[PDB]
Amino acid sequence: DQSTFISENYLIRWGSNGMPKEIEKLNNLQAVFTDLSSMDLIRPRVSLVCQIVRVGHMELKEGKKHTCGLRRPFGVAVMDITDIIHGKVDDEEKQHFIPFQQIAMETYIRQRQLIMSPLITSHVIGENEPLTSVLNKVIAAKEVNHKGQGLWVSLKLLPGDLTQVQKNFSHLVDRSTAIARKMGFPEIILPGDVRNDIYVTLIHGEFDKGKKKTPKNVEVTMSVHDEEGKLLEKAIHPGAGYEGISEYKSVVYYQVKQPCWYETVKVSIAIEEVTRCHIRFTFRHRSSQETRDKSERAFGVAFVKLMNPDGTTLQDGRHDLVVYKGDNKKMEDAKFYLTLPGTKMEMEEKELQASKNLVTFTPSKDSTKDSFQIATLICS
Repeated sequence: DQSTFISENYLIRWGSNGMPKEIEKLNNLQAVFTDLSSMDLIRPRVSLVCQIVRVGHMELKEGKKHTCGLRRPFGVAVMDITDIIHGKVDDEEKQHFIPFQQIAMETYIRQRQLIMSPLITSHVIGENEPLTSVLNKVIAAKEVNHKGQGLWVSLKLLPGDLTQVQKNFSHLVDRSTAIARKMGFPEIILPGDVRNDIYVTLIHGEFDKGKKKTPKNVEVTMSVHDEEGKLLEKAIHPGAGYEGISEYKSVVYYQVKQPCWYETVKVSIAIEEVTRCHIRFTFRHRSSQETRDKSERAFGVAFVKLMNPDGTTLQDGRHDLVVYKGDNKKMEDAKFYLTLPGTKMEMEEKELQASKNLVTFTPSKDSTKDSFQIATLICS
């Protein structure tokens, strides 16, 4: 109904051999989504959502090496969990199954029967679709043509906050269970609910191809930097139950002109350290060839100042980060690009300021049409 995340995305690393990448987790893949206010119950439709992201090569072709460490959209599995959080279905034994929808690669089956009138000019789109579209589909498509694919989960709503979760259901929810905080605030704000759960939802970003015909496989390797641009470690977390990563590499899309990620991920900086830190967003064209990938530099980099110049932290809602083309060494230096603005509102302010004072103020031609969008909801 709301089409926004209630809690942070609990990340599960799943391996390529049928077992989880974290082999110790398959028996302990427990995540409890907390801060669920009483209004979190009354939501007319609540759906449990798993974002399936294949990490690895760009293309499944044998014969030549391909780039590793690249994330591509695979699918999303959604089931109506509205009743369970409404206190209607609550039982340990019920391992509710969430049918899984993969992006439609169906371009091989019916291709063998088309005769006597071939006039068609088209191509293959089975990997370009962002995971948001599959999410919306499975939200609409209660039943999924999952063909025996999905995630098996036992779902229980537990009364109370973390404490009541732990003191009556320590068996179900031990301390090793992953904890996810609601994207927002609970109805009871304990005085001193000290948090710095800054969340950067990598909404989308458009990136110009230039002379190259193939659309750019842009990977938003968002990074958190302070005023001198040093990489803040542990700042960005992909979500719940996962160790924060200094640079959150986004989903590398299969030649998509306007890739959309909407990757609601955690950024937990010290509340005093965020006062001197920002988040820089580096974009690299991840071509299908590994040598070309490692030889392709960051064609554009965006950033965002977590501190507003008015002594306030980054505002809630959405802000359109500006991708900057030009000298890479100039864009890798904070004392240059931080002085440059990061969002559309910021360069608009700078341009209007420079308009009244025409003293060595030529508008930077580097303000390219390439942009990046983030959704900010600082729960602090």
